[PDB]
Amino acid sequence: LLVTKRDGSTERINLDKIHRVLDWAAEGLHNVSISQVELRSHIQFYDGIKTSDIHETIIKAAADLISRDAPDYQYLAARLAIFHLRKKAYGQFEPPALYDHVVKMVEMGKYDNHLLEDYTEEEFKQMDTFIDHDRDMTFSYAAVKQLEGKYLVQNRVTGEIYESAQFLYILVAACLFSNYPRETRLQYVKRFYDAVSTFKISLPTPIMSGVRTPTRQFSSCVLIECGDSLDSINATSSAIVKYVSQRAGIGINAGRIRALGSPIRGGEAFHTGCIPFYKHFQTAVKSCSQGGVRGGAATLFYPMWHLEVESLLVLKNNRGVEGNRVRHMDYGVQINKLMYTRLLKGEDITLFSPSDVPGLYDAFFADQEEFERLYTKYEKDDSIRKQRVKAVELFSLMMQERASTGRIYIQNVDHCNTHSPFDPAIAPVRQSNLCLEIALPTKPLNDVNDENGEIALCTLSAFNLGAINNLDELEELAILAVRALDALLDYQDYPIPAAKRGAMGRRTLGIGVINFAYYLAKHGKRYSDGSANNLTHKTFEAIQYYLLKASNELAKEQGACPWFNETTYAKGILPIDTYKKDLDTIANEPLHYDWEALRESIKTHGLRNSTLSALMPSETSSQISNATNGIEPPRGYVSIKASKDGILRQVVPDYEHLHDAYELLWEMPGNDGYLQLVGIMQKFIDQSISANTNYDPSRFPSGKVPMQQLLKDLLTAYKFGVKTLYYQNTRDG
Amino acid sequence: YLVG
Amino acid sequence: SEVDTDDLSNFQL
Ligand SMILES: Cc1cn([C@H]2C[C@H](O)[C@@H](COP(=O)(O)OP(=O)(O)OP(=O)(O)O)O2)c(=O)[nH]c1=O
Repeated sequence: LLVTKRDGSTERINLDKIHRVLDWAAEGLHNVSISQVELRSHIQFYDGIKTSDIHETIIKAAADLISRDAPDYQYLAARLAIFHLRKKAYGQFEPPALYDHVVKMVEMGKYDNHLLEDYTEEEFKQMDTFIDHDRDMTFSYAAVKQLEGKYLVQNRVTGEIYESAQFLYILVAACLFSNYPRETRLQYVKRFYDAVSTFKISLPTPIMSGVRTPTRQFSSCVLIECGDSLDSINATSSAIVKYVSQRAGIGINAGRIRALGSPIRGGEAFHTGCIPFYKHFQTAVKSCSQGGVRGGAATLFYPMWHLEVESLLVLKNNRGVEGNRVRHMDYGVQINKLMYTRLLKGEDITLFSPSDVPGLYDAFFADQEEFERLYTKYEKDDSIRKQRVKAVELFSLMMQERASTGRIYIQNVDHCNTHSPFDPAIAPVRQSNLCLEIALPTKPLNDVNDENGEIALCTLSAFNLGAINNLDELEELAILAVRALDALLDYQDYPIPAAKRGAMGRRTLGIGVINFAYYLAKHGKRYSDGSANNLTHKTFEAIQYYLLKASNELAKEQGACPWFNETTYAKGILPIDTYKKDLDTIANEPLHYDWEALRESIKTHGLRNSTLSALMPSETSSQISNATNGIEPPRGYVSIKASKDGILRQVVPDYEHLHDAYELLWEMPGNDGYLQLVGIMQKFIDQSISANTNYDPSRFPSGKVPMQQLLKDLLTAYKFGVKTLYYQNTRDG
Repeated sequence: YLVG
Repeated sequence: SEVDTDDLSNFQL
């Protein structure tokens, strides 16, 4: 009795239609009860009930029963939501024909017109045959919510949703491979499509939500290195404002800015401090947020020997004068072998202003021998202004602040340049990005449009380790992944000249993995005992091998990147030749691939891309594919997330058979197991990893994490060649 | 190949 | 915040 439709015209309720819909959705699921759902939603029905509401109600009801004991509610809820969205976009369950759709969308100005220019009507007709609209039924409720929330093309004001998952995927493919010769184009299109729609390859949000639409902005994070000059500060700041406006995460290197008290122009003026400028970089970053809060994240880097280091370290400590506080930015302290050595011998650390010690800053990253040489020399030189601190106090203060906030990050510069793809003398890595996984070379700007500056970019993607059956499937995946990302660099726009320079010069990529924990659980391994060490060595060998292979093949076809000659790769040096030698004591897995045959091929034909792998965290991307986040172990068997439409629940993949194989985050006794796996991964990764450190106060006497243990874990990490250190989770149930 |  | 240098000293970077 009495329902109202979308035109707002009354029809009577037919309660068996609803039933059928539910009945259909439940197909193949175990432990879901249609009755249960009917009961909980029928009671909320009323005369004059809009149809849309009817769907919302059953969806929610189904969704509210998601649990560890009945995980298939995830799919029952999802399908019902897929169905609803189908009707919401097309007016019927059946999606229109690709061509008609594109045409309409192009006319409405939601899709790029170039699509109709690049592909013929017949071509679209061919693509349509690839599409399998039934793949939409494999999504999990949490995934569908992400899709509906930030991927699908819609009108945010009105709430109209214009497309469905499969069209997204096929058109993303079409755009990325649109310049390919007609004799291969569509073969790639299909292959890519299959890879991404069956969750083998995962793509970042910017790409998924934008590629196929009129926009050209697709980079998520940027790296800017700032010079020690008002001209360069200004330029830097300008760049940041440009990039944060396009929702990009920023990574700033402000280590060269001189110290407070330092002489300016002669003796005519004395420097004011770095603080004042850091505050100015903060305002730049938050320039396009609501008030000065929402969005725009940045991570600032500085050497640990900077003269102002003690004032920089406590920039987040809430308890202090506003004047000496830059609270809304994360910081990365740069450390090298010498610094740790001073700590172990219990000696002192000498702090200097970059300006007063010629050649020290450069040596710090590029040559440890020379760094040491100059560092000692300047220590004695009495003319140099300097200040001594106990190694132990400095380290303690940093760890303290790291522990308190969890946002004081570490970057081992020496490791970053001794075991990298680049030659430190020509292009050293001197900073990282927001989430500490990118390591690329940068050169400071002297103006926003300065053509000789360099700004690195994050071009990302990831392999789903839960979706491949054997490591030899990576060969194909690598081919698609490297090829679509390489084409994207030539497709997207570059606001600042310096960002285009690096992008075209070196064509750098950052491909990592998702579902690592689940993958280990399937193989019956755990993080903390070292049982996964040899499997992880074997897995990451394959990944890096096939990525390098794919880039090399592309190089033959389209030519190596212009600045390929600055890489170590160009001099016949591979990741297996420069890794930290202590790794040999924690893993004996042998190399299964022909690295020598590849060594030659790279030397001869070069690489299309200078960097290929990087292990980034991934919240959104993992949800769509119902997977565990990046390499991290899951916090619990059910994840909870709040939304306007209700509480979102997502159950770990294959809980039903693997609940006992999983090792949850706080089940680990310590950080050793994880830290070793991280180090083993770094042997083959071209760039860096977003490694975390986790501590549970309940396992310590009096609920207080010992300083002895924080330094212990810090040194361990360095010993196994870890390049960077991200969050520090300190559990508080 | 390798640029030239 | 208690730190022992000796226990670290023997560590091999
Ligand atoms: C001019 C000026 C610079 N600075 C800082 C900003 C930069 O860190 C640094 C240099 O910026 P600039 O003085 O703009 O650059 P410079 O190349 O002229 O350096 P110098 O005077 O030694 O030849 O000094 C101040 O703190 N206050 C000032 O009044």
